[PDB]
Order: sequence, then C-alpha cells, then structure tokens
Amino acid sequence: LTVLKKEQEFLGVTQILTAMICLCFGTVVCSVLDISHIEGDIFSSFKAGYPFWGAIFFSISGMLSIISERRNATYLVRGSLGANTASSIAGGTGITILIINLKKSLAYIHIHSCQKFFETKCFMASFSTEIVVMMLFLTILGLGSAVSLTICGAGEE
Amino acid sequence: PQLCYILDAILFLYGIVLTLLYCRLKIQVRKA
Amino acid sequence: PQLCYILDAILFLYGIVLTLLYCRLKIQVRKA
Amino acid sequence: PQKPKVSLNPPWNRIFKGENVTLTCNGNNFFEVSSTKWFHNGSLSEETNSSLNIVNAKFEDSGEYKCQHQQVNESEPVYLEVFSDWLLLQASAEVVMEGQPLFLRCHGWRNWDVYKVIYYKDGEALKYWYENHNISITNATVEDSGTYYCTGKVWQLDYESEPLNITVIKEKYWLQFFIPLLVVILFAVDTGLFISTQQQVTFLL
Amino acid sequence: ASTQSPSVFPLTRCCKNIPSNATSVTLGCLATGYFPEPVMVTWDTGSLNGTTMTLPATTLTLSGHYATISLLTVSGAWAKQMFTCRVAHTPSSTDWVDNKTFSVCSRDFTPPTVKILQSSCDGGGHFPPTIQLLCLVSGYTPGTINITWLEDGQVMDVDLSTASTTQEGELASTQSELTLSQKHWLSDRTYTCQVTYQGHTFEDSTKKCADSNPRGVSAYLSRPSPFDLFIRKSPTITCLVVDLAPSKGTVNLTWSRASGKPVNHSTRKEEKQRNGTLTVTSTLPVGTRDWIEGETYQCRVTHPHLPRALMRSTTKTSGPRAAPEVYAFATPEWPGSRDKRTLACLIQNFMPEDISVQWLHNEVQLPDARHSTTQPRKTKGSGFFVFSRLEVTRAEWEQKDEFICRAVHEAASPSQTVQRAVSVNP
Amino acid sequence: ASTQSPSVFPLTRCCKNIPSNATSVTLGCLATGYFPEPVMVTWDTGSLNGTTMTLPATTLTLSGHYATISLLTVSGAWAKQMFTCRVAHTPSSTDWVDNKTFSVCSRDFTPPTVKILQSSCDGGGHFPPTIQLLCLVSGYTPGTINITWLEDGQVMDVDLSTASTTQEGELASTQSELTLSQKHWLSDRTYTCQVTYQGHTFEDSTKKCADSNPRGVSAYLSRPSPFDLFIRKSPTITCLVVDLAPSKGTVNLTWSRASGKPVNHSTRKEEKQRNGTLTVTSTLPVGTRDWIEGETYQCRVTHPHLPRALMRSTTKTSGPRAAPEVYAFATPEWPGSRDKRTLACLIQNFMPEDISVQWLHNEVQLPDARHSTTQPRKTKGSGFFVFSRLEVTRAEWEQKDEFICRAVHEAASPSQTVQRAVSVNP
Amino acid sequence: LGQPKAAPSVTLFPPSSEELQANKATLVCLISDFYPGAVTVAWKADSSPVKAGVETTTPSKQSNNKYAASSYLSLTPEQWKSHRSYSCQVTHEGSTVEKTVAPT
Amino acid sequence: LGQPKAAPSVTLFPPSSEELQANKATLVCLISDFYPGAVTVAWKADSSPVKAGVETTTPSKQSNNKYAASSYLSLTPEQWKSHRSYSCQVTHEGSTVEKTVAPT
Repeated sequence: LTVLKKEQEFLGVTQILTAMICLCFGTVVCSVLDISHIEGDIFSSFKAGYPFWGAIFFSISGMLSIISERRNATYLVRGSLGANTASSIAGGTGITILIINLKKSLAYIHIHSCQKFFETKCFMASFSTEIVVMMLFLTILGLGSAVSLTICGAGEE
Repeated sequence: PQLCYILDAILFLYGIVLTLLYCRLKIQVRKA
Repeated sequence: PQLCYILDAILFLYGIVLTLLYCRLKIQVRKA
Repeated sequence: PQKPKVSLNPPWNRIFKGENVTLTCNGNNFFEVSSTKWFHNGSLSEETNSSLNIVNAKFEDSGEYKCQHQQVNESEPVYLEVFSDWLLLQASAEVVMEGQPLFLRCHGWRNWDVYKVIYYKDGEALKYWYENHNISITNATVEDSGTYYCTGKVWQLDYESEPLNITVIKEKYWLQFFIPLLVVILFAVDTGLFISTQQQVTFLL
Repeated sequence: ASTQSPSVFPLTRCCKNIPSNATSVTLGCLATGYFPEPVMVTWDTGSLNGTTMTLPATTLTLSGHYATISLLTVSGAWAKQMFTCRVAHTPSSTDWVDNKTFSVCSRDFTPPTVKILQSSCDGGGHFPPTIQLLCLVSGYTPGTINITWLEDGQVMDVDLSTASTTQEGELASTQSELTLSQKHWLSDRTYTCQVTYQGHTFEDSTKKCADSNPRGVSAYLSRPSPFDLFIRKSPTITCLVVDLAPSKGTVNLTWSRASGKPVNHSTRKEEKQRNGTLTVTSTLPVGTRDWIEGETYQCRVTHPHLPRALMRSTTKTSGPRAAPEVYAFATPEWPGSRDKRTLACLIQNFMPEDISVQWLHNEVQLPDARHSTTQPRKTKGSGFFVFSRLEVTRAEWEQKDEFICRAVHEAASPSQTVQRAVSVNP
Repeated sequence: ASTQSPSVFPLTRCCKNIPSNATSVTLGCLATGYFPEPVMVTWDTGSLNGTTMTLPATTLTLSGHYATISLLTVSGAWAKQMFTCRVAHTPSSTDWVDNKTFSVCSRDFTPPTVKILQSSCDGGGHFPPTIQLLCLVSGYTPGTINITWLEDGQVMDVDLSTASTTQEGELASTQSELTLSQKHWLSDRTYTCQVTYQGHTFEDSTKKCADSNPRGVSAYLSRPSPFDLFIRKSPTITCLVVDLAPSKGTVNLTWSRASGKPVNHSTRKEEKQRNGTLTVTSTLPVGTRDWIEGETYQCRVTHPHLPRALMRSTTKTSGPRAAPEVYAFATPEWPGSRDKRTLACLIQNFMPEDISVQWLHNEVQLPDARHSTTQPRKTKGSGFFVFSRLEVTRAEWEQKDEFICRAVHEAASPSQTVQRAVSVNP
Repeated sequence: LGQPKAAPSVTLFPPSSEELQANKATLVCLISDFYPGAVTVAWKADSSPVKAGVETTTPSKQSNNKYAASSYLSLTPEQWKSHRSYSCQVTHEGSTVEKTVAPT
Repeated sequence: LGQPKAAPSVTLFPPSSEELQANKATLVCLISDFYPGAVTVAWKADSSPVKAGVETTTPSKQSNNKYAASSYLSLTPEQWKSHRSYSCQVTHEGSTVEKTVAPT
C-alpha cells in the first residue's frame, strides 16, 4: 500500500538517472563515430540510436509518477499508471534488444577473434558495441524501475 | 578487453545499485 | 592489460571512496 | 602524377637462372604516353619503353631496379636475385605487413617434380605432404615471422633450400584511452553524484 | 501311397578301399523311390559269373518308398569287368525295367589347374610396347575345349589369341596366348582366362600390379628370430608404417592368416616425428608350431589419404634345411692387455639365413649388447656363415673358467640349438 | 720405309655359298702390311689333299701396303681338314714368319631366342606369396645347353632354379623355373637368365615393373688401397659416377687439388650396366708424396643439366695410430667334410680405418676370390676388428701345411705389415 | 539258441557318381549272417551319428537260416559331401564292426 | 681362243675377323677355272658397285691353263660394316656368277 510510494520523489530521481544513463551509454558513440559503419553485425542499434526513445520512455515512465510525489493528484495517478504500463512493455523490449546486441557482439568477437586480434577497427567496434549494449540494458532497467515505482500511483486511485 | 568490457558493465550495474540505495537517503534529506 | 588494469583499480578505489563519503554524509544526516 | 610503383609479373623476386620475369611500373596515370625511364644498379638503361623485360635471366641481370616517369620521382628499388639450386624458396611479399596475406612456394629446378615437401619455420617442422604444396597464410601475424626453408626429394634424392626470412610489421591508442575515458566518465558521474548529493543532504540537515 | 518309377543307381566299393590282391570285388545296384515293395533285380558281370544277393526293402524315412540294394560279387578282373544291373517294378508296369552299367573304376573327375603368365618387363623396369598374357591349363582329361578371355567381363575376337594343346601320359596341357598394347595394360583393367569344361568353366583373373608404395608410404613387416621362436617361446611379428601425413583419422591396421584361422589380439601405437610425419607400429603374437608349418600371416593397412590398401604378407623361409656347425676360439694373450681377452665364435654351413647367437656364462646369458655379430655371408660352396666376438674381463674368466657360445637355428638338432665350450686358460 | 711385320689372316668361301654336295672347298690366306714385295706363303691341308697357289701382291695406294692372297683348294673333307697358312717376309727377317691355322668352313649355331615370363599378379590387386620366373629358350640346335640365373650379375645356387628340356621333332626348347619371395621381388633386384650355348652366350634381364622416376646421377670417391700405396707404391684414386642415363649427354669430370698444382693424366672408362643405366670411372694416379703429406684431391663432376657441379674430396684421415693384432684359427675336423677345412683370421685393434689383408700360401699370394673379408667396424672400446675366412681343399694343404695371414697397415712399424703363420695339423 | 552264433558280415557301398548326379545320396550297407535276426545298424557322419534319412531292413533268411538286412542312409548330396566319411556301424552277437566309406 | 671357254668359278671369302679387328677391311674373291682370261673385277656394296679400293691381279694359269685371279677390295672396316653385303663380280663370259660375302 503506502510502501510502494514510500518513494515517489526518490523513484522519480532514480528513473531520471536511469534514463540519462541509458541514453548516454550510446549518445557519445552517436556523437563520436558513424555507428552505421560499425562492422561485425554488432551495430544493431548503434547507428539507429533506438534508445532515443527507450531511455526516454523510462524517463517518461517515471515522469508521470513523479508528479504524484508532491502534487498528489488523481490525474497524476492515472498518468503514472499509464507510464508504468509503458515502462513494463519497454522493459521487455529493451531486454530483447540488449540480448540481441550481446549475441551479435559475441558472434563478431568469435568471428574476428577479438581476444587476441584487437585491430583498430576491432577496438572501435568493441567500444561502440559496449556503448550500445550498456544503453539498451539501462533503458530496459529504467523501464522496469519506472513501472515498479509507478505501481504505487497505479494503486493510489 | 571483452572480459574488461563485461567488467565495465558489471561496474555500471554496481554503481546503479549504489545510486538506488542512496536514493532513499537523498529523498529523506530533500523530501522527508 | 596495464591500462585496463589501472583503470579497473582506479574505478574500484573511487567506488570505495564514494561509498565512504556516502557513509559520512549519512552519518551527518541521520545523527541530526 | 602520384608515385610510380613497380610490380613483378610473377610476384616472386627470387628466380632461377634462365627464368623469365617482366616487371613494370605505373602510378595509374599512364595518360601522357611519356616513355618512362629505368635504372638498375644506379645505371642508365635504354628501354624508355615501359614494361621492362628480363628474358633468360643471367647472374648479371640481378640488382636493384627503379623507374622514373617523365617528371615524377623514382620511387623505391625492388631487388632481384637469381639462383642455381635444386630447390628454391619463393615468397610473395617477403616484407609483407601484418594484416596482409602471405604465401610461399618450394620451386624445383627446371620445374622438376619434388616429393615429400616439408616446410620448416624457425627450425621446427611446420607441414608435411606427399608432393608439392604451398603454404598460404591469409592474414599475417607477428608470430609467423622467421627464417623458413623447405626440404624435398628430387630424383629420389634429398635436397634442401637455402633459408628465406619473413618479417611482419604491426591501432589507435587514443581510441583505447577514449574507451577508458568513457569508463572514467561513467565512474566519475556515479561517484560524484553520490558524494555531492550526500553533501547536499548534510548541508540540508 | 503314390506309385512312381524306382530310380536305380550303381554303388561299388572304391578301388583303393577294395584290396588289390583280393580275389572278390563286390558292387551292386541300389533302387530308391519305389513305393511298391515287390521288385525284380538282376545282376550281370560279363562272362564271369558271380554271387548275387538281395536284402529286405527299407522304406525311405523322407517318403517311405521302398528301396533295396542288390549286391553282386565277382572274381578276377572285377575292376575292368562291366557290372550291369537291371531293376524293374511289377506294380509300376509290366515292362518298366531300367538297366544301368557301371564298374568299380568306370570313370572319375579330373579338375585341372590353371594359371596365367605375363610378359616380364625389361631389366630397366620399363614395360615392353606389347604385353603377352598366356593362360595355361594342366591336368585335364582329354575332351572338347572352349577357350575364352574376358576383358573386364567382356570377350574380344579370338584372333588376338592362339590355343595349343599337348598330352603326356594322361596329363593334358593347353596354352592360350593374348597380345595387348602397353596403354591397355596401363589402363589398369582386369582380364581373366576361362576354359569351358563339362559346362562349368574355370576362371583365373589378372590385372596391372599395384604400386606397393601408394604415395611414398612404406610398410615393413618383421619376422620372429629363432631365439624367440624356440627359447622364449613367445614369438611375435611387427608391422611398421612410415611417412604418413597427420590428419583427423586413423590407420585401420589389421591382420590375417593364409587359412583364415583366428589371430590373437594385436597392439597398436602411433608416434609423431619431428618431420611432421607419423609412424604406426603394431605387433602380433604368433604360434611357433604354426610358424613351423608355415602359416603365412599378412598385415593390411588402410587410410583416407591412400587410395588402396597397403598389404604385406610374411611367412617362413623355404628351401632345404641344414644344421649349422659351430666352433669357438679364445684369442691368445697379448702384452699390454693382460687383464682383458677376446672370445670369437664362428658359425657356418647352415642353409637357412636366420640364426640367433648368444653367450652364456655361469649358465646365465650375457647381456645382448655386449657382443658383436656380423650378418650371414654366402660361402663359396653352400650354407651361410657368421662371426661373433665378445670381450671378457679378467674377473669373469678368473672366478669361473668356462664360456658357452650357443646358436639357435631352425634345423639345429632336436633341441634347435648347438653350443660349444670355451676355456680362456685351459 | 721402316720394316713392318706381315699380318696373315684366313679367308674362305662362305659355307652357305659353297655347295653342300660340293666336297671341293677353296679358301686362302691374305697377307698385308709387308713393305717388301717378296713373300713366302705355305699352305698345308693336313691329311686332306690340297693344292696351294700364289698370286702377285696387290699394292694398296691408300697406305702403300702390299696385299697378297694365297689360295688353297682342297678336295673331300676340306672343311673338316684344318688349313694352315704361313706367311714369311725374307727382307723383314729369317724367322719373321707368322703361321695361322683355321678351317675353311666354320661351325654355325642358331642363336637361341630367350624370353622371360613372370607369375601374373593376383587378379585382385597384388602378388602371390612367391613369384615365379620362367626363362624359356625357344627352338634351337640341340646341344649341351647351359642355363644360369644371375642375382643381379651374380650366379646363385642352381637348386633354387629347376631346368627342363623338350624335343619337338628335331627342335629343342628349354624351360627354367625360379621361385623368389614376395619381399625379394619387391626389393627391386634385377634377375638375369644368362644362357650359354655353343659359340657365344645370350642373356635377358627382368626387374619389378616400377613406375617412371629415374634414380638420378650420383658420384663416389675412392681412396688408395693400402696395398697399392705401400707395396706397389702406385696409388690411384677413382671417381665413380653412377645412375646417369645413357642418353641426354655425357658428363665432364675434372681432377683438381687443394693447391691447384698440376694433376697427372686421368684415365676414363664408360660402361653400360644391366640395370639400364650408364657408369663412368675415372682413375687418377696420384703421387705417394701427395698423399703422405695429406694433400687433398678433388673430383668435380659437371652435367649439362645439373644445377650444380657435384663435388667430392678425399684425404688421409687423421687420428691416433695403433698397429694391428693378428690371430689365426684352424677349424678342427668335422664329420662328413674330412677333405676340406676352413681357416679364420682375426685382425683387431688398429686405429685408422683403412687396412689390407692377405692370405699367403707357398710364399705366393692366392687369388682374392679364394677368401672373404669383413669391412672394419668399430670395436666396443677403441679401434676396429675384421674377420677373414678361407676355405681349403685336401690337396691344397697336402702340398704344404702352413699358411700365413698378413695385415698391411700404415701403423705397422717394421714394413707396414704383420704376418702370422698357422698350420692345420700340429 | 537253435543255432550257433554267427558274426555279422557288413559290406557298405558308397554311392556312385550316377547316384550322386541323380539328385539323391543313398549309401547302402548290406549285412549277412548276423545272429538270428537281431542286430543294431547305425550310420554316422565323420564322428557323429545321423538320426534322419536312415532306413533299416528287418533280417531275412533265404535258404541260409541266417539274417540278411540292408541299412540305407538316404540324404541330399550336400549332406554326404559335408561329412568327412560315412561310418556304417553294425553290432551283432556282441561284436561291433564299423565300415568307413567315403566318396573319394 | 685356242681352248673351249670355261665358266669362271668365283669364291668370295668373307673378311677375316682378326684382320677386321686390325682396322683393315679386305674382301677377297678367287677366280679359277676360266679359259677366257680376260675379265673385269668389280666389288659391289649394298646396291651399287664399289669401284674404289678394288684391285684384281692379271689373269694367269698355275699349272692349269685357266686364268685365275685374286680380286681384293680394300676399304675401312666401318665402310665394309655399313654395307649390307659385299659382292665380287668377274666379267669374263655370258654366265658370270657373283660371289656374295658378308660379315656374318
């Protein structure tokens, strides 16, 4: 009951941090190098910058609940419920995306033998793939945490 | 490298966990 | 992995320092 | 013009006496049909016509060869040797770079048939087969670099080839630092956020 | 039951079984498949008159038809006498009588033996432009002959072949030739000679000889030394194979015997060489008795690289047997080497090449690698010979004063070994 | 240029040209190479009546020699009666007469045709356990035909082969059968069925029909045999080049030295081998002085196809010096061989490898084929040893009962030779 | 006993070539003067007996007062060929006689 | 022509082996019993006559009244060996007979 919302402002802050991390895990890559040029099939979302929505969704998921921390309005409650549902869906979406990215990275490393064959392009691909995978994982986790936090608002009214 | 990258991801997870743990203290300082 | 090892050790030390600072500020808050 | 570079029709420098070879050079700008120039052993040759030809290579037809287009520079000298043996070890790109392929061959004098060819790298066997076979590495490495030599059987007699010697020469360390730079950025974000927020909490109590 | 015409066949004791000096030779006629018990049997032995006897009819177990044997005994030239047996059955018909003529040595069967001889190449190892294959048949009774040569199971014109015949005593011989181009032979295509005899025909097949070294791979098959064959009683034979290119496979080395009898279990071992080559060794325990009876064994090898098996037969050496003669001498003393001595044992006149030697002191054999022995060398006459030498310290001949030179040879007396005594200081 | 000794050669009408029923036979002697015109020719027909006539010498403008033909005509058995022609030149010398006896008609024998056939390999893919070789001599004039089998230029025991004859009408044909092991045949040893018949001899050779991959040229460098270098004092080294095909081109062999000083005149011999290849042997008479001082020699072989000239070098080997030790052994009497005995000689403990061994009887050296010797081998300690074997018949030791074994070696101080005397009967 | 004991005499005739080619393998052993009519007749292949294809004839007397019988081993030619030899064992009056007949 | 013509008798002796071994090729033809002592001596090799190196002695009679001659053809042993066969022809009558001599 009241415990789930124990944190509404804390949940809002944590969701903001998670969304920011999810975006930044690949924003630097998108602002650094042409991810589309990333070879090895680990560029599933690096060039596309799909988290452009994912992390945002997580933030959005938290945002609708954040208003309930201080305003304490039923309309904010409904917004938080919708945001939490969207975050629940986005959690699975981001988890699947990150699993696909991890599988692609493993396949690329095995094909190119990145354990010992660490070429310049190989290093660039490794850094970009790490950035994309971290972004996707953070976006999925942000969706999950936003849904969990907004469960309190969903139960509020 | 790849092991180093996975360690970096685990470090990010641990940092996120620490931030979540400190979230309660931050809210109590600011909100409570 | 000299550079990677140095980065990992620095990250671990920074995390420990951050945790100690969090404990210090938490003592400051809760104690008052 | 750009930089004229020479190339050997049979990619091998090492040849047998009486073995033809034709080496020609071009910067991919043969537009003026200006008869190029050739030097060998720092001399002057009367073959202004491009596509220098060596037919029935003698012991005097070996040496450093350079070419100069009508105005452009002369470029690096590709060497040439001629031997008189039973087995000759021929390598394509004897000074190849690491990412590049590699290739080796155990020629037998006058195209006679060699049997039981064993390839030795650095004095340790590398491959055995019942007839001639070519070693063919497709992406050189810094470990496959050292004196080689093949051993063969011509007319049921055992012969060896004078050793060759391959050498392999090596990324953006700045990119590696940047990836560590990104790791540092993430760690600093987390640590500073935690400590400074806690300090704000203390200043708020 | 159902009535059928009885079948009557001759039956006479074999000529070898019948005594040569015996004054009586007994043969007869056996009738089988005669349902009606009544039957009439008559025996005739030409001009000579013999004794005829009959026995009660016995119904066949399979069908029960009455069968009876009528026995006629003759005297004199019964082997050359013609025995005529007439068997009739009244129930079958009033005149259904069958007469069969036979004798103890009326006739027999003569299965001939056939073999093919080709044209041996010139001393340089080069095939002749034309190759002649001649298939010969021997030991066939005189009669019609239909020669044929199936090339890969097909026959070409007979003009390429010529048939000649001869007869000596009773043995007959036939030779059929054939001429082929060198290219045809090099084509590696099997041919076979056949002769139609009594409607069954024979077949002997020949083709291009295999390499014996598929791709430079060589196999060596050892033999059991007489010391093992008799003294240790644990003989073995080894199959070694060299110059194999390593791969993700294995050599299916096996064994066998000429008669196809069981063979003991064999070991196996593979070794990598510095040459990037691979050797394989296998061992097989053998029966010393079987070895004395010359049961030829054979090691068969197989691999993915090699296109054909690599088989190597082995056996006991043939030729006349002669025991070795052994002498032993002690090298006189020489100044400056007083504390050592040399003992030399000479062995000679033994037709077989194989012979083992050993030096025994204190009735215990001296180490294998303490003496030097040569290899057999053909003598000016017959029989090989071999020398062997050993060095004896002062102590060995001082504490004890007797050495034994022992030689183990196949035909060396019932013990298969001959020994001689040596005294350094008699 | 000057006076020349006349040469007289017989010349008779061909037997075929002379009628078979014409008893009269006309032959003669042609004398040439006698500058003086006068000449005396004497023709003797033996018992058979003969008449000798002389004709003026026919001058030869090509060389200035005079050729004179003396014609002898005989009646009856002229061919069976030997004709002796003696030609003498008075200006050359009183006793300068050459007499040659020859028959007008010479014996003629049809050269027998020899062929070799091989046991056809097992039709599957291989050989039987033993390979048969059939050497057949076709129709020939009957006579004491002799058939032998040469184990690569060496005659082996006849018993291994089986010889048989056949007479079809007046035409003779012989068959010899020899069986060898599978390993023997696979060992690639040439086998020759040399045939000896009235007049000359004929031979044919066979070997395993191996693939086409010649063996390739090779060379070997000899060394002065100590006997020559010390007793005869006429050292001669030899360069032996083998396996070069008798085609393509010849081989140039050059004799050089370390110091490049002038070399003697070498002598070259070329010989065709039964195994199909050619061989060259160049003998260089070196100087004893050169060898004693260890002056290295060198044989350089060049072929118009070889990439590099084959190089061989020789020189007095360096090492400690130790004289040989000699022992002689006489075999005690053995049953069944009372008429022959065997002697053995042991030579041991000499440091430098090369050595010579001799068997002296009646203070005269015997033929080298009478005995056999083993190449020096490294004793267990320091040095070398060699065993020498000799076989003696009854009369041989009956004339004298004492032989000598002699070792000729540079180490031997007195005269580079050490002798030891052995008597069969003490 | 009405008459003195008589030792049976058995003669076995191996099948001839005509019988073998006749698609049958019949071996006949005739025994004469075997006691009063009691005797044991057996046919064995190599070293073993045959329990099939064997027919026995009861003893008969024809102006001799003795017993006459015929033992017929009937079988396919392959069965006879497989056996190393055919043994016709006849036991009578306490005496056993074995006759060995082979086609060879 | 005071006597009846006599048919020449020509015998061709093959060259001696010993003489041939001495690097000398000599073909001998003896003509005897020829009343017409006027003939031409010709030495033919293979398919054509060999005029060079052939000398014939003047016809004469040795207690026989017939012209007998010794026609000797001299040539190198290699030349004789190359020729397939040697023929000696004496032209003295209408029935001249050529004597054939060969190395074997």
